[PDB]
Amino acid sequence: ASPFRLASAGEISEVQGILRTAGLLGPEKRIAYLGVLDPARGAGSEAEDRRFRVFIHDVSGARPQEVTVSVTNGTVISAVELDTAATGELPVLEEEFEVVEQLLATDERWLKALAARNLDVSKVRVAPLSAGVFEYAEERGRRILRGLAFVQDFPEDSAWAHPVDGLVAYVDVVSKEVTRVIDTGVFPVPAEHGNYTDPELTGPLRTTQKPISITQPEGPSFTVTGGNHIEWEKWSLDVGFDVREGVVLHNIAFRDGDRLRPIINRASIAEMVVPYGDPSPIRSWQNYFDTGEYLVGQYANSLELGCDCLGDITYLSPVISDAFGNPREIRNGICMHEEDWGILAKHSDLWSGINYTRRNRRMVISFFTTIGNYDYGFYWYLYLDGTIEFEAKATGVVFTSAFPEGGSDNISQLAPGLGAPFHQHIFSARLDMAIDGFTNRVEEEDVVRQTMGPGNERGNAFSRKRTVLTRESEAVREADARTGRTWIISNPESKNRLNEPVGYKLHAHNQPTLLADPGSSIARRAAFATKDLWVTRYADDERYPTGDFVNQHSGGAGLPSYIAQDRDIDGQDIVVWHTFGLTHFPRVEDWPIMPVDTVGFKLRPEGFFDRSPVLDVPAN
Amino acid sequence: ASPFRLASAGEISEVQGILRTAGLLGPEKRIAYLGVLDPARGAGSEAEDRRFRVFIHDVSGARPQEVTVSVTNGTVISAVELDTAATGELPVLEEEFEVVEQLLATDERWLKALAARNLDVSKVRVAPLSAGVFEYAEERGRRILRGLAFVQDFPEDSAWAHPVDGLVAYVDVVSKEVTRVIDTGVFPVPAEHGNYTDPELTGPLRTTQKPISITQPEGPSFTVTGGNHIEWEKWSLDVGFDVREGVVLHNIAFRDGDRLRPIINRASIAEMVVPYGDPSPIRSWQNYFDTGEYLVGQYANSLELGCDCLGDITYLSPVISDAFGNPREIRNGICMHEEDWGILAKHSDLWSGINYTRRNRRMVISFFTTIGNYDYGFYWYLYLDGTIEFEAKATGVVFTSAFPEGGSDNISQLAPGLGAPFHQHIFSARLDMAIDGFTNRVEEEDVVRQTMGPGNERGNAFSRKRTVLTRESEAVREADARTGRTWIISNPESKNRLNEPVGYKLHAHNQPTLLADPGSSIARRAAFATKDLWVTRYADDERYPTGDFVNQHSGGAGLPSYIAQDRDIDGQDIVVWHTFGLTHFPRVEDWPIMPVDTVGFKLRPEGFFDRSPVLDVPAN
Ligand SMILES: [Cu+2]
Ligand SMILES: [Cu+2]
Ligand SMILES: [Cu+2]
Ligand SMILES: [Cu+2]
Ligand code: NA
Ligand code: NA
Repeated sequence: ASPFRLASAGEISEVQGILRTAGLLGPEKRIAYLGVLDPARGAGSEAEDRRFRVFIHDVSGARPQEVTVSVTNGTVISAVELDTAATGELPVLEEEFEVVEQLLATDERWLKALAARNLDVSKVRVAPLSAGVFEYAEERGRRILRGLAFVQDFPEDSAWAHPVDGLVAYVDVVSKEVTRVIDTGVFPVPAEHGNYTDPELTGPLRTTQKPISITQPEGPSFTVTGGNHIEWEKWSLDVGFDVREGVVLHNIAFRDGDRLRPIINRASIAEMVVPYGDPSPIRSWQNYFDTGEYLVGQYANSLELGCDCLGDITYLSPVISDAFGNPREIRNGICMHEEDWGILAKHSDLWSGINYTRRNRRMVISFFTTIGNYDYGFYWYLYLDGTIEFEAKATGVVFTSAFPEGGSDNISQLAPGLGAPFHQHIFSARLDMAIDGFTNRVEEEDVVRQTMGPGNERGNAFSRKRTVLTRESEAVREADARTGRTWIISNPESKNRLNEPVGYKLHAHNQPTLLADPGSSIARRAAFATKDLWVTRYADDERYPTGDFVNQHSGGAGLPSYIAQDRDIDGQDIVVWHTFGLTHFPRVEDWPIMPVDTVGFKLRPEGFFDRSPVLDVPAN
Repeated sequence: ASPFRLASAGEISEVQGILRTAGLLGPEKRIAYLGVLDPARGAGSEAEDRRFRVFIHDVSGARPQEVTVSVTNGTVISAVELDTAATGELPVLEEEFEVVEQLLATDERWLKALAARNLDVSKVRVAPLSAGVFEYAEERGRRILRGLAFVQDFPEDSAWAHPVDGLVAYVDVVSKEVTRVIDTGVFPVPAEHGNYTDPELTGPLRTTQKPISITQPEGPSFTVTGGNHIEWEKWSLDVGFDVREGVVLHNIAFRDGDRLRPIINRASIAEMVVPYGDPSPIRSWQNYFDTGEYLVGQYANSLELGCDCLGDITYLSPVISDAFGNPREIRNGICMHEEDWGILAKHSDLWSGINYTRRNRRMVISFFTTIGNYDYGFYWYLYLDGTIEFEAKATGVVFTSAFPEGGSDNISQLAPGLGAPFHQHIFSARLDMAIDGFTNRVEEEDVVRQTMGPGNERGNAFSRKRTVLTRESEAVREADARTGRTWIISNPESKNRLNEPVGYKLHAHNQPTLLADPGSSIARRAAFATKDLWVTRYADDERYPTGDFVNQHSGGAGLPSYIAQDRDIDGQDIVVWHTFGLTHFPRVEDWPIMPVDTVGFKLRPEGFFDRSPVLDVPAN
């Protein structure tokens, strides 16, 4: 009966039924997005209304619709026709991805280009990629994908080893027309295979790894109730899943004595962008918004036990809609387990004679998704001591190109003739804060050095300063690692026993933000990625840092539009949006399949508790 | 028969015997430091000479000696009298620490101060702390400790809860005289206890934690031979232990095909400093050099199974000298185990139909030490993919003071009346590099942004630049997180299959460096801590960034003196010294015993291998 429960197969089929009955889901209609809406603010003793938001595409070229349905009540709440040239195209449909290669296979310009390179069309795979917004006026209001070619020598060959550089095509996936084929000239197609399961390349597999067995003989220490409500070591939360954002955490709270104390109302990765830094016209348009354009939840992997998730694992199998409104289960799509995390606290005291050691643990909630060549793991961790952490794990096969004769300032060499364009992977975590409730504020805290002199005659003193971010115009912040800059979210009306506002401190990794020129298309479409931290006043329609419709959508929506409202954020219902990312200059070690690399952030309690919250953890 | 084997009990008793026979270890002599010297460069087919370095203190006040002994040959190689006012005092002796409280207990000034505060002398513990170098001319050439008082209410009470502020004393631990007692006025002694094993404070212990069992049914995948030579998953190394540095790694190499490829010749934490940022004269002198002054290896804990180290653990029990030259074992002082480290690499490929997942693992070598109220864990990790990482874990009980009425810019409040002075914990990792051998160089690599314009018309291009550090004068570097700055150690004479020099990239955490005024005593004594990275030309006598004798030693030695030589480091035998640390503004959650906090660094292969080195890792 929780309003935060996962969508059921039945709810999705019911949305389908309601849309059908309403005349909104005839044979030419396709569901491009469907997700449950969160309950509105307040929603106390008010009866539940489970509502779903739906983006409906039309394959005949009619205008799409945004629709809200009450599945509880069997009604359409609202339905509005979208002008996609203005507000953006709907997310890419899985069915549209296949279209590109099929259409290109009988296009005379494409065939001419392949023949110039002596490539069999039957062996040429096309990566169908999001198009963005550049100088092509005819694309405005049209659903376009751009295709890059890769040769697959046999069915089990890794095509990524064989990029076909100097060639790109653009395709209208509704009218099913090839709008453009650009051939800037032949490059050698790299010849070495990248088949990481071929014994020829791996050599004999190691026989040196002895097993590691992780078990829980009495089961896990967390409980799951209502399908997705987790209780573990004082923590309480609900594990949601949305087709766009993937795993979303709701109602993160900590039971301190008798009181369930809220910390974060909603945590998600609300966008992720992968901008490429190769100025070649073959790839200079390439920017994946995996969340906004592709929908990362849609491509979540089914995770195998003893392989993707090790230990005593509890799975959730979230349900999503297919293109026709039928429910589809992602079996074992979400892993939940606890794991040991080394020493929590330790002191061997001479004077008392007491030696004390306690172990730490963390609760892990994760999923993994595959977007073409890339595979991303999203991990949320809750620790015994009140720390909350996110970590992204980036792996997959690197996106390749030719390596130019005489080198490149924007591409690295992986193998003979094989290049990897430089790129970033940049995430936006949207943290709808609720530190002891909704009345919150943000301070930027920097270390403050002090000069030797009166009051500091030994020149040893150092301090810090906190600056309250009072209004949204003042709340777009950059990192400063050199000064130890962090941001504290506190509740000015909730004081700890020492009469200080309770708080949590966000610790960033201080990785580089978006590197593109500030006047580029990508700097405008991914404006959030240009700054490390933004704070907005909560609003129900401000969900993504890039707005609702990212595909082929220019700037005009998202975070820059939200903060222009210049709203009060000093002791109000606020949302923190943290940008963090990896800057990747691919190395030879990343080829032919890349070892995981990571990036993330954490929040640690900062005068939230009246003393350590783990004094009651038992020995051994 | 390895020259890198741990010191045996027999070797230490033999050093004692040789010193005795030579007339260097009579009844007034004490061993303040004893350690094996590493073999000299070359030392190929030359027969081994196990040599030990010894600092010998004299309790009658005669000059100390530095002595080198050949235990293989039964000889004294050299013995020189030290002028400690010039070159520094010897490390603090464990026996000298007790002296402070005992002497103060019958000192009239101390007793007057305690009586003014109504404190029973029998209940007053004195933290005996290193003295440093300040304005007290009479301390020059003398062994001084400074004592700060803490009340212990009963034998099992945590005295740290009850600091006696406004009082400090200075003691000559050789002549056994109290040189000074400073009383700046009474402060309330905080009254709440900090007894983290008292049921009154912990409340009922949790019954919610179910067991986690980590086992290896066939044993571990690493082998130990010659006492301390480790082979694990292509890695090869020797695990040393020194009383000053603690765990030291030697001959870190990776077996790539048929060739054992060196990476790091010697890795250690060569210093650690804990400077305090409270300008009160009671503490403005407080700076622990735990490595240099106290000797962290000496205080290494005995680590209990299932408690300090979980899983299938292999222990080393290193042997050190006591003050008289007798061997003393630290039982179970070093933990060695492998552990699972999540996903190593993963890709689910549409086109090939191949879904591939592999697990990562790391080899862990650790120890834990206790220095008064603080407890530090030192962890080295080796990963399957060639990554090397260090992590320090800081825990213990925070060093306390009174919390001033009306607050403080330099102290935080933990409990009623109880303060915690701001401080840092700053480490120096000395990495004697050997990337494919000893001919190495360092480049600083920054990300390079590019302007939209000709050659970059979409404004998407980004790049990077590398600057070779050619001479020591150019090799004192600061972090720049905003530009993604890293440092690459490469071998200009060893190229991978793509004709690029093999390398390893150091990734720092970019935490703040030493905050003290640059004209302070601590900025001079801990000059290394003011910059993130230094590169020197290898020399056998350049072991510590603070020199051989840190106790009560001014600037004049260490890294600033080493680089003045302005030696060639462009394709030479070089040493990287990385400064990294935590800046601590204690929070209420740190009280009464602090949850672990961490800091570290890692090095990842950068064109070292000809492709991923983990293609031969087996499934599941
Ligand atoms: Cu092939
Ligand atoms: Cu990448
Ligand atoms: Cu007490
Ligand atoms: Cu600290
Ligand atoms: Na909020
Ligand atoms: Na070296």
